[PDB]
Amino acid sequence: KNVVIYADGVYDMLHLGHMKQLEQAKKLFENTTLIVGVTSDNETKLFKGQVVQTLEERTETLKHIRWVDEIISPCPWVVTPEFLEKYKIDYVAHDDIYAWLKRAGKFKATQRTEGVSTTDLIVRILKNYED
Amino acid sequence: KNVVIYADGVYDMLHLGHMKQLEQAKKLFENTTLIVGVTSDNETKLFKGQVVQTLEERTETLKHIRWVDEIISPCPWVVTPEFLEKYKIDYVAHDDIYAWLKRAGKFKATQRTEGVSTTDLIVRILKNYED
Repeated sequence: KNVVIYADGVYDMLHLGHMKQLEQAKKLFENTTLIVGVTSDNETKLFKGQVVQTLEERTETLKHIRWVDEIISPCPWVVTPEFLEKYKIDYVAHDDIYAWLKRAGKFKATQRTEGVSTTDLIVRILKNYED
Repeated sequence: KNVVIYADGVYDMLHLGHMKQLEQAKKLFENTTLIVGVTSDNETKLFKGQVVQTLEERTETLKHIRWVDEIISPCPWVVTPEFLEKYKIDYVAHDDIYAWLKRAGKFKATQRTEGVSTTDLIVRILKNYED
C-alpha cells in the first residue's frame, strides 16, 4: 500500500515554504515514501543562473527534515521515464515539459506555500535600524 | 526503555547548528522521546535582549525537524524540579544554575556544532558583489 513520491528541487537556503511543500508531498497518500532529489551545483548555476549553498549543505539540511525519507543527491535535472522505473516512483510532486507525467497519471501538484525566507528575516531586522 | 529528553532554547532563525544539536539530544539513548521547549517572546527579549522570529514561527519551524517528538511552546525560562516531574523528564540536554541537574544525574551535554547561519549566507552572497 506504499506509494513512492518523488520531488526534486534546488532547496537553496531551505525555509518554511520548502518544509510545508515537502510535508504536502509526503501526505499525498496515507502510506508514502518521499524521495527528494537535490539538483547539482553546476546544473543549478547553468539553468537557474546562481546557487548559494553547495550540494552538500543543501543535502545535509534536507536530511534533518521530518518528511524526507530518502535523498537522491545529486539528482538529474530532467525526470525521464527510465528514472521513474529505476527508482519505482509512482508520482512526481510539483508546484509543458511535464505533460507526459500528467498523461500517465503520475503528476501531483502541491499548492503554493509562503514562508519566512532569509530575505524576510534580513528585511525584518533592518526595519529596526532604518526606514 | 524509553528515555524522555528535554532541550530548551530560543531557536531563532534555526539552522544546521541547531538541527545537529537536536539530533545529538535525540540520540543520547537508543529509545528516546525528545521534548523541545521554545522560550516566549517577552522573556527572550528581556533576558537575551532581542528576538527575530515570533514564538509561532520558531515553533512552526521546529515542528518540521525530524528529531523533535514533542514541543512545549512557550516553555518556562528556568527549569524546575516540578517541571521535570510534571512532564516525566529523565534528562535535560544542554551545551552554576544547572548544578542541581548534574547533582541529580539529569544533565546531558551536547557537544558544539557549527552551521551555515543566515549571517554566513548573507556574507557569502555579498562577497560576490564587493570585497
